[PDB]
Amino acid sequence: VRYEEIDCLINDDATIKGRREGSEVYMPFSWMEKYFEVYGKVVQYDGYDRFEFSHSYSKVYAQREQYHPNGVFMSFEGYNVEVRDRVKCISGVEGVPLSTQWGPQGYFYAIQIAQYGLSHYSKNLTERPPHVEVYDTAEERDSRSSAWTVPKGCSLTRVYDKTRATSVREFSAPENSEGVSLPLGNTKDFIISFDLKFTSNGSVSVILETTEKGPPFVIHYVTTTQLILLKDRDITYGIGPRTTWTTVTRDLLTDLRKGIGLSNTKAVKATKTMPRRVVKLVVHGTGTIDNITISTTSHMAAFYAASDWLVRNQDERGGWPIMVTRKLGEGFRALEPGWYSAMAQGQAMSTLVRAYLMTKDDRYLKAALRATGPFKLPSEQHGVKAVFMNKYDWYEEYPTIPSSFVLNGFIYSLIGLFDLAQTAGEKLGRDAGQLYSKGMESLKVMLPLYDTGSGTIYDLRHFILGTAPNLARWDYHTTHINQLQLLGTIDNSPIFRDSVKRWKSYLKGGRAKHN
Amino acid sequence: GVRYEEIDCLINDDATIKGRREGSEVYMPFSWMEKYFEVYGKVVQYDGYDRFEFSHSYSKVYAQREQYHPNGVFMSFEGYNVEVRDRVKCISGVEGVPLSTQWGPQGYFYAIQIAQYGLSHYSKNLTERPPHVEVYDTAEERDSRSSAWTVPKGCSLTRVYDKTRATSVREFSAPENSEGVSLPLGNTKDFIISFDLKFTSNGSVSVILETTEKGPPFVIHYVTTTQLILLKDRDITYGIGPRTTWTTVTRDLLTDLRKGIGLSNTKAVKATKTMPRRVVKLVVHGTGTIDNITISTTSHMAAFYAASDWLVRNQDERGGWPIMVTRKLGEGFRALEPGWYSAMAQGQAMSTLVRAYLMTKDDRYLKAALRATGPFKLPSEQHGVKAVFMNKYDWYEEYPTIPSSFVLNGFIYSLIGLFDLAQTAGEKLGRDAGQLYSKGMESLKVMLPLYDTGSGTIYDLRHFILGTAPNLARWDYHTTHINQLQLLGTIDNSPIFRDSVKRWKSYLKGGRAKHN
Ligand SMILES: O=C(O)C1=C[C@H](O)[C@@H](OS(=O)(=O)O)[C@H](O[C@H]2[C@H](O)[C@@H](NS(=O)(=O)O)[C@@H](O[C@H]3[C@H](O)[C@@H](OS(=O)(=O)O)[C@H](O[C@H]4[C@H](O)[C@@H](NS(=O)(=O)O)[C@@H](O[C@H]5[C@H](O)[C@@H](OS(=O)(=O)O)[C@H](O[C@H]6[C@H](O)[C@@H](NS(=O)(=O)O)[C@@H](O)O[C@@H]6COS(=O)(=O)O)O[C@H]5C(=O)O)O[C@@H]4COS(=O)(=O)O)O[C@H]3C(=O)O)O[C@@H]2COS(=O)(=O)O)O1
Ligand SMILES: O=C(O)C1=C[C@H](O)[C@@H](OS(=O)(=O)O)[C@H](O[C@H]2[C@H](O)[C@@H](NS(=O)(=O)O)[C@@H](O[C@H]3[C@H](O)[C@@H](OS(=O)(=O)O)[C@H](O[C@H]4[C@H](O)[C@@H](NS(=O)(=O)O)[C@@H](O[C@H]5[C@H](O)[C@@H](OS(=O)(=O)O)[C@H](O[C@H]6[C@H](O)[C@@H](NS(=O)(=O)O)[C@@H](O)O[C@@H]6COS(=O)(=O)O)O[C@H]5C(=O)O)O[C@@H]4COS(=O)(=O)O)O[C@H]3C(=O)O)O[C@@H]2COS(=O)(=O)O)O1
Repeated sequence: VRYEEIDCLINDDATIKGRREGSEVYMPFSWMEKYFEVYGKVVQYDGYDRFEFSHSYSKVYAQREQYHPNGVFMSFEGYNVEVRDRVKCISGVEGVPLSTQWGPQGYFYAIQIAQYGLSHYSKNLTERPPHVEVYDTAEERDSRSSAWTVPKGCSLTRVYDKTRATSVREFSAPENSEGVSLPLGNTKDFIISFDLKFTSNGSVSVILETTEKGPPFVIHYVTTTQLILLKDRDITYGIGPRTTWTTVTRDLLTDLRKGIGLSNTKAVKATKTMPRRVVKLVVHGTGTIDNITISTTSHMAAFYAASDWLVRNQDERGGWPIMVTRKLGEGFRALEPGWYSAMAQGQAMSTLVRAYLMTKDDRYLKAALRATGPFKLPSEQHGVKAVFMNKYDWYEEYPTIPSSFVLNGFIYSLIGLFDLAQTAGEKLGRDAGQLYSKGMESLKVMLPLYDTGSGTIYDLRHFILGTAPNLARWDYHTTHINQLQLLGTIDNSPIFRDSVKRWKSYLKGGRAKHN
Repeated sequence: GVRYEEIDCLINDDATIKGRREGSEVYMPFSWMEKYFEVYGKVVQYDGYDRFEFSHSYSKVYAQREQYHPNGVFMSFEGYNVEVRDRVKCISGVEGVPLSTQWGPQGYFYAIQIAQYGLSHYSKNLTERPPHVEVYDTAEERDSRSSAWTVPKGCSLTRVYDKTRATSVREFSAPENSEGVSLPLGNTKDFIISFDLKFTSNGSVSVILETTEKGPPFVIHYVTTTQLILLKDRDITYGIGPRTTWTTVTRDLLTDLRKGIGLSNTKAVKATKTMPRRVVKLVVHGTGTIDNITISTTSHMAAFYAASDWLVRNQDERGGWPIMVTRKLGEGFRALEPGWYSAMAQGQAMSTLVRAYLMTKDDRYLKAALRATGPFKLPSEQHGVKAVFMNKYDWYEEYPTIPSSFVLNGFIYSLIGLFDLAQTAGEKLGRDAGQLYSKGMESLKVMLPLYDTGSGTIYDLRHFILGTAPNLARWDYHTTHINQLQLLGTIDNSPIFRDSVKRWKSYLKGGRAKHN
């Protein structure tokens, strides 16, 4: 056996250093990785080690049952919406994600808000119940024995609130004072919540020990409409006046990290900083607080925040307008502020339908019903409908001029229409049902146009514009697969099963046969 | 740390293969890579240091030298070798053109293949050095005893003046059971043999061939029958018909030998490594006359005119060259019954005929080219070649299937033919071809991205028409696609041709369309 070095000429161009063993040649994975865009690592278990090679990075969702409107949303149980770079932060006023853009403010992007709600809804169904720790349940025999710290000009007393039929804390602390504080001490869970009613300006601050060396970070939830601020180790979120009773719920993990990575660009700076201990809370101003709680998760609160945001922000045409200009790419006219997205409409429908089924609150269903509005108008008339080669109706993720035909957004619009049609019943759902079934006809014919024989294409701009195919990155390919296998459980066309099979093989280096 | 290790490589959680580990680097076996990535590579020893040469593809793009025009080389066909294709059964003895293989002992005439044969020989005539040409039996013996020929008893071989032919020729007589009259040749360099011939009975001209195979020479018999091709031991037989009026027979002994040795009753001629080594002699049986016995390196124009004349003589009343075998393109397409036309056949013929007309000014070639336009005007289902993509774009079908298939390469070849014709026939007569061409070019420009996978090309649009997997084009079809676009780019200034060529070329080296 002699394992020596052999020079490898690559396409008659560059030379790299390989290995040989007689007639057999071995090529360095460090070159393969970049040349083929593939993945691998040496993984070492207890008595031996192994190189694990992977053609791609994403995985297909393992479906457990037929898809249905009131269950998990496709694969969103495994989605983490809030860690996305383009999520600037969770709004203190709205409790929903804002998207990044150029400049200090964010914009509300209904797609992102709906995905936030849908994933939290889905996780509520699949995860174990959270650990819930309630604080300040001990009743001091007198003020001196209180768990609270009440400095010089401050007040903190327990009062029976007849209207709420419970005891609450009435607090008072001048804004320049240290404020009244309650030790917390949680090292495991990072979702904080409390019932709150302010009668002046003030704030609730949470002191956070972190993996960063030095002083703790402090997150201030203040009675302003300010989005988010970072100054040294002080992070600030405006939560509004809070002059009527509400339950405030905050993910300290997300709030901390979005604060640290705050910038005026399209991408939040990634941080490896993690919370280690929720130290205490500090209150300034006057009002009342109750039910101070730290939980592992609080999924339904986030779901309803998204659902209620959607109800409140739907416009008179039934749409959620994207209030920034979007320029999809060279060849496509800019979309001016106020444009709709078929994906936004559909994802909103899926969220609203679920909220309606949980509560029986008609306003969720009415909102979903109105959302079909833009589907009936062409892209150029402030709608979402495109037509492929004068023949096939399509619902646009981006209603561009000329049309773009993005696959994944189209399918999400169909899932949304399905959720609606199935839930509204025969009479009220006919409209959504008609739009759905017509879209499904288009999808079944057009699907092969997105198949490259080793992956999928994102959209049809190569054909519409006369340019290179806009290939889908692996996790969009994985979205396509998850989407088709979902449809496969609610529509028996062989096209979905045949396409799912072949598209899955692409993840494992499979390809269509050549002649 | 670890300095050399046979390491388990788990591939996508399925199979396990053996790599090598050396420090932080892992090396993977090319024997797996080759089949897994569908790539190519070989160890090439250099004088001093040998090297592994890796390639993403095979095949090359043609290096064009000038703007394309109708009387010059045909695309890249100067580098084509049509005769060695496994599906060329042989060169017909009667017609001097290739027959295609099929199931059974027979072959059929395939106009695409015949046109490509002519076009490549035409192109080689323009690019290769002129052949060496050796004429035999030019010496005039003073008497019969001193003849260069061997004349066994009961046979005769005399030089006579042939008045009609206005030249001196050899008159032969040799019974079929005899050894025949023979003439030594002795050529070790060149293997295209030709002779002027006129039989007055049944007989044959046989050529004794020494080869790289050990044992006795092979003998090729050119006999006065219409039999296609025979093999028995070292005798290969071709029927060349009656030959009762004077003609020039021209045979490629290299091709004739190999097709003989590899003779089968299947779709695929068996490959051989046997090569001719020496043309020993020719032997003649029967009665008749022979003249101008010659061996040349090449005889390109003879092959070109054989192809051109076949096209003229075999075009039907509707201007088409009908394919007389059934072709079943694949699952989902109806069988094409005998008699179907092909846009590629029509166009490749136009390109050949136009070239024949420009060399000779013989109107028969231009008329045939002009009429070849017929099938383009009729839908596939009505014995034509026209398909329509999504109710909008006219297309000319290499395979006029039901439903339509939209093969890219055959379409473009049909366009090149229409161009050749439109450019050659003039304004008035060429109007028809000109219209078909420009209508097809408009379709091509719109539909072209449908064939682009972001890393290769698709052969046709069956994936969309049938709802199935894309039928990916193998590398030498991808390379045809590129060659065709760069040709069109010299006669049409649309940026689409340039942009697509540039990207499609990058695919050959592992380039790809960007993903999001
Ligand atoms: O959570 C998940 O794991 C997850 C997975 C799934 O993918 C998906 O879930 S699903 O269920 O919906 O399927 C979902 O994806 C989210 C991502 O995880 C998340 N990534 S993040 O990094 O964590 O934030 C995110 O992704 C978006 C990001 O912007 C970015 O991600 S990243 O990893 O690359 O950083 C990525 O951007 C893509 C973009 O999608 C491509 N667009 S295209 O239409 O497909 O071609 C693309 O856009 C480029 C163009 O190339 C460029 O054109 S140009 O010709 O080169 O110039 C153009 O430039 C614009 C310029 O930006 C314009 N600004 S504007 O006016 O404000 O619109 C203007 O200046 O004009 C230029 C064009 O001018 S021109 O018309 O004259 O030509 O746009 C840029 C562009 O960045 O937009 O290529 C980029 C990659 O860029 S790069 O890094 O290679 O340079 O993917 C984005 C995306 O997928 O949307 O957000 C995902 C959705 O999350 S959420 O919003 O629903 O919460 O989650
Ligand atoms: O000289 C060159 O270098 C050169 C390069 C360029 O490529 C080209 O030049 S250009 O300027 O025109 O561009 C030109 O190419 C020639 C080749 O070099 C030459 N190769 S050769 O080996 O030297 O002879 C030759 O190529 C043809 C050969 O048949 C073959 O080549 S090989 O290397 O594979 O041996 C190859 O066949 C392909 C074929 O093209 C594919 N067709 S497809 O439409 O693209 O999908 C394909 O056909 C298969 C199908 O997969 C099969 O379908 S099935 O679903 O699997 O069953 C189907 O089976 C039929 C059956 O054959 C039928 N018989 S029939 O009734 O007589 O029609 C019937 O039984 O029904 C079945 C279908 O039933 S069903 O409807 O129910 O489904 O057809 C077969 C089939 O073989 O036809 O896949 C094969 C590869 O097969 S395999 O080996 O992987 O198994 O390529 C052929 C081709 O390209 O035409 O000839 C080329 C042109 O030369 S010439 O004629 O102009 O002189 O030169």
